[PDB]
Amino acid sequence: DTVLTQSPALAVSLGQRVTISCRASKSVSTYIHWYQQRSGQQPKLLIYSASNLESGVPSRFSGSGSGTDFTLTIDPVEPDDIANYYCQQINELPYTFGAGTKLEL
Amino acid sequence: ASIAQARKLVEQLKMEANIDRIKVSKAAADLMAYCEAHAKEDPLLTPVPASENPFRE
Amino acid sequence: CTLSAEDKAAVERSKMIDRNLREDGEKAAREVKLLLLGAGESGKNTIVKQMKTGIVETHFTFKDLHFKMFDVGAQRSERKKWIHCFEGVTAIIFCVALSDYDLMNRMHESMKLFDSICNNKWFTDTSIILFLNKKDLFEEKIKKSPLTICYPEYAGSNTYEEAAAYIQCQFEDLNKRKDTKEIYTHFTCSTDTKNVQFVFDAVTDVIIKNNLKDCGLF
Amino acid sequence: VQLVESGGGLVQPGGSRKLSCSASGFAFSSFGMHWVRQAPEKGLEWVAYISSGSGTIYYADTVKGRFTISRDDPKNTLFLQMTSLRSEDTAMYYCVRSIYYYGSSPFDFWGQGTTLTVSSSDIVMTQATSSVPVTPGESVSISCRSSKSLLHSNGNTYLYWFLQRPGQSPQLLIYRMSNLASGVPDRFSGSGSGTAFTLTISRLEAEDVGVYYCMQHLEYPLTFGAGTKLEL
Amino acid sequence: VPLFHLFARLDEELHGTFPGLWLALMAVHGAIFLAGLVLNGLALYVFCCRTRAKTPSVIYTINLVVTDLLVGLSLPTRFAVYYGARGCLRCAFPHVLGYFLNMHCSILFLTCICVDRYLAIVRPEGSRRCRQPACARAVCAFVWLAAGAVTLSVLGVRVFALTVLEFLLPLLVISVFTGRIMCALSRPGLLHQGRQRRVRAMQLLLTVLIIFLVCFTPFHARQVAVALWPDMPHHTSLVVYHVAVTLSSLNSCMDPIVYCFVTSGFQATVRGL
Amino acid sequence: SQVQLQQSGAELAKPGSSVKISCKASGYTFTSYYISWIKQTTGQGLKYIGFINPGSGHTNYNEKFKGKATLTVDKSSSTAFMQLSSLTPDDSAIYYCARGAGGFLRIITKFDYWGQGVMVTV
Amino acid sequence: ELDQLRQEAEQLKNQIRDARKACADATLSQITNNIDPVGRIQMRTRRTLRGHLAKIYAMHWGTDSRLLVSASQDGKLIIWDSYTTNKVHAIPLRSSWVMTCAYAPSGNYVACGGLDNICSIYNLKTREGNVRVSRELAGHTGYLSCCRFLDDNQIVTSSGDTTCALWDIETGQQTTTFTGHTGDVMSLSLAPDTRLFVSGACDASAKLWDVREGMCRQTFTGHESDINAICFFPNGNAFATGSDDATCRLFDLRADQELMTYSHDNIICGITSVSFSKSGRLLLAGYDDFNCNVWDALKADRAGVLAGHDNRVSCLGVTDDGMAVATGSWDSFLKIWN
Repeated sequence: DTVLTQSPALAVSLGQRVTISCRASKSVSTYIHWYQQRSGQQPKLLIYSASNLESGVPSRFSGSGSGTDFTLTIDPVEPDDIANYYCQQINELPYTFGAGTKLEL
Repeated sequence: ASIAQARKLVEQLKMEANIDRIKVSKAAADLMAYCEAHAKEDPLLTPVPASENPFRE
Repeated sequence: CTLSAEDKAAVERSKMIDRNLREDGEKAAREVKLLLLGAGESGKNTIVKQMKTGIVETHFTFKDLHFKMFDVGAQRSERKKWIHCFEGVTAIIFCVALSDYDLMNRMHESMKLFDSICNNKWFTDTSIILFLNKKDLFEEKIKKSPLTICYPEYAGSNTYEEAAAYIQCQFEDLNKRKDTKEIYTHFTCSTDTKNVQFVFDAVTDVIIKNNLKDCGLF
Repeated sequence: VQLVESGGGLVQPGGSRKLSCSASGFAFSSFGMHWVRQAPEKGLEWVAYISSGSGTIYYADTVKGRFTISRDDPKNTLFLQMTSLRSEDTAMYYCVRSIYYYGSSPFDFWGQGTTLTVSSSDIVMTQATSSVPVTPGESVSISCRSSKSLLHSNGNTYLYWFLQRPGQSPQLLIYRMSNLASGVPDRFSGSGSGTAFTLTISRLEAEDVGVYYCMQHLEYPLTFGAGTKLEL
Repeated sequence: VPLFHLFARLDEELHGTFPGLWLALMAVHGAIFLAGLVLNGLALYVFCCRTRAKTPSVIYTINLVVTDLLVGLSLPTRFAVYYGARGCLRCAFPHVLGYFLNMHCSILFLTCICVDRYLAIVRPEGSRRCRQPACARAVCAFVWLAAGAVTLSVLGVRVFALTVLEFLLPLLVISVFTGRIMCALSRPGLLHQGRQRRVRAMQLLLTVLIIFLVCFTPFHARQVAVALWPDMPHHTSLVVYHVAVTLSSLNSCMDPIVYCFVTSGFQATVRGL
Repeated sequence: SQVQLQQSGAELAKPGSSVKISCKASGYTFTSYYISWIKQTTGQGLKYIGFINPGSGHTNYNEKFKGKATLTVDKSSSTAFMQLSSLTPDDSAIYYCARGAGGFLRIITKFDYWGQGVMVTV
Repeated sequence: ELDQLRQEAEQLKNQIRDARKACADATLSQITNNIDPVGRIQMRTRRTLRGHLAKIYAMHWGTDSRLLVSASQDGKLIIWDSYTTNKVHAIPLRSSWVMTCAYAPSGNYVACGGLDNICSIYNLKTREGNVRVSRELAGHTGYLSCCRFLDDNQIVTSSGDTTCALWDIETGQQTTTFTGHTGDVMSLSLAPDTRLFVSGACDASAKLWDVREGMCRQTFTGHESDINAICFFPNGNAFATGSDDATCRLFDLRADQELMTYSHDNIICGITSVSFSKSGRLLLAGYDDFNCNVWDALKADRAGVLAGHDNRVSCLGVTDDGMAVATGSWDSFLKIWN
């Protein structure tokens, strides 16, 4: 079982690039999804396979990294961008989510 | 030893040297005439219809 | 239908004829055929004498096997014209006189005949059951007469133990189809009762070898 | 070649009997066999047939059920076992050989026959004449009329002509519409077309006295012809 | 639940538990295609038109190799279906019905080949089934229609019946006829001249029994080791089955090598042309 | 219509009881995508419950929740049914169901769209 | 003096060659170049008479063009009906080495012969119903190659001891012995008038003999190897020899020389049978390369290939009415082609 660790809540300012790292127990290569979850809403999909975007979402948020430790960069922050971000390991069948990060002014 | 074989061979040969012969042009004409005269009745050459051919598989 | 009564009875007669013919073929299909092929009356007559016109057929039985030996050497014609009738024979029983080595040389004429028979178009897989003839006359005629009269190249002594082995060895050297043939050689004795036994032994190995080829093991 | 019969005699109705044909002088195993009866005053009537090797077997409908037939090739005998005899079985039973191949002549030899006495959808062939008094030296024509055309798709019209001299067994005269049987003189001939058939005799002598029978063979010979008698 | 439901479930059950193993078996199946398509085609080409002999063994091997070709072609069909048409379980019947020509109809074909060898070598029958290709066609159609009678069963909507009837019984009659041929080819009294092909026949007949005891035994042993002895986990139940299907399909590549390619009578046709 | 995964409403739970959760899919062929279940809790993050193929019927569970949750699918109305037995106070969570696409190098690649969430309080 | 006789023989041979080349004024090719070709003839296997268990070595058609006899190494002389498939007689031979057979013109008798040097004459039309050996003619010091029937009483045979022999069957003695061949005679064919007949031998030559006079009448050379088959033209003034060098050569009798040679570069095997059609336009030749070839008489281009035999075609037979041909090969099946 690959336990996934995530960066904690990081303070951010308006019009500033931010980057948040999620770590893994074992090598995942490029097999981690990245999700956002709004305040009190359904968690929606942001990044699949840690490097690609779908359904014409804006290109302001993108994942990066290979192997074990991954990152995602969002530039800049938005009023609707204050969300809980999550990483899914997929290579091993029991999938595990990340700890979670919160963005605040 | 073999003088009898030699003499019968030479008498057979001079018998063979005194036989009347016709020209090859006349012989070819006769062969062509015979072939073209009987060409109308030839189930091998001109295929007859299957009604009067006894081999019906 | 569209068949008259006589036509139906004729078809019935034809079916009976076919059944009887198939029965006759299956009867004369488990027998063994052996083309006996001597060389200038070497030992063929003695061979057919010690067991039990044109072609001569000898029929005998040994241990639940019917043999049919076709002594064909009394033909005296062009051998290239009727030798294809014997294609499919089980084996070929040759007969070379060991005593004919000092008699241009009759033993050498036996070698030419074996060259034309072993290296043949039809006989490409029919094994030769080669029969080396009388050794008693060879034994007495080797004490004084050397083997060098028939053999210009022989770096061996006059003892018949290796002299006869040379003749058997070089006779087997005339084969050009070593991967498909098998020349079985035997040294026939006049009082030996193993002559027909060796023929039965060599036929059973040929039948087995022909059986393995059909199944695909060999 | 000779065929003889054993059995017959006087028998009570409803009983049983066995008839034996002994054949000597030919290959019995390659010949089909027929039993053909004849009443003391009537003509020949078919009874039974067994092929070579007993592959096929056929009976007359008047006896189908109470008669059985068999052959013994190693003992070259022909058996007819007859049960439940009635008053219509008083007859002399000829035993006939017949071999069927291309160009063969069936019914070529008829056996002697033994008389049997008791105590008390067919191609019918009709003969017009029944008694024709002709002197020797003249020409005799005998006509036979069938029910259907005997010509087959093979091209041969299966009809046979037989002659029975007074006293002994009948002989085959004409087989398969004017193919002459072996041993008869060349005076006889056959002709016809379709259902009408004629037999011709150019010259007849004193020993050509008897009763002439027809026969069909398109279907199995369940029928015969009421014979025409020649007398002087 | 039908058996082939469980088979289609097990086909993608290891995907996710052992994905690297799944791609390893992808590669192994592709290699079996590569080594068993051209080999079977060459054997058919050298065995149908290149040979002018009509005896039971040749036709027996011809039908054995056409079922080999069909099971080879159906081998990358289950994988293509499971990778392009995910779902479609009772929909995709031929992907499992490739078992009609492996662990079925290719065991009886070897069995009848072995009994043909027994009938033709030592001949303890007299008529040898009257020889002729007619009896060969009859036996071939018999086994073709008898494999249907057991493939329709077992996997009906029974597991130990297939092992006891279709694996233990053909192996018993194969091992009892190969053992009889070994005694017949080693009788004392045979000539010491043919003991080079009479011992290659011994080696080429014991080899095909070992291949039977390697290719087809681990699948049938497992299929009775799950119902009778259920003390084994699903992890071992899944990796053993998925590895004992390639061993069962390894017979496809090893079928014309032992039955068509080592036959020196017909090997020279390939090497000479 | 666009692809959607409708869920049942909020349900009340008691200890020592059982619950059913139903998901219905629309806008796509149900048998060509796997249906997966996830558990979301207020204290910790989310725990993946399992998944199942609607057509093949191959069910896979998490080792923590193996035997606790039972998965069924009825294809007549395209409904995925998740059954929980012996409900515990710590099992009060929100259950989600998600559509998964069958990839090549892995069994599943994309958990694209989820449901609205079924909240269960014990 | 032997040398004087040799000089006389060579002078006579030179005179014969000069006379033959003086008679040769126009070849057949120039004369028959004007006529239209036959064209492609595609034949169909109308029948397939199966039931032998060995290689068929000869066959002959009856005069009714329906029955045909066939001989093979199993020792069976089978008389097929060819309109149907069913057999008529299956005669078991005393010696199974048979390489010839003949159907008598009357149809009453059949003949066979081979390596036993004995011509066995069987009587078909008999009262006992089984075929019996009517006669067993012996006196040939070599294998019989091709025996043919002159009539119901006289039969001409050709043997492997460089001789032919006209026998009277009832007496059983050799009525006439034709000799003068330096090689084994391999095939035989009589004229339509049944007064003269030709025999081809292994000395690369054919000979016209007069069966009534008893001496050789003509000798034709021009082959490079043995002649294995020879058949008269239906006119009776020509014949065609098929030899072992893939050549069928047509000789004519009043010209005493060759007329045409049917040589093709794509065939290297021998010829085992040669026969004509009824009008003589066609020339069927059963070859050694497992199929027969149908050439042209006045032309030379082939008109068809009768492929369909698994072994070499060993005998050809064309019916007297010219309805169909029949090939018998070394596989156990005869085939009627039309």
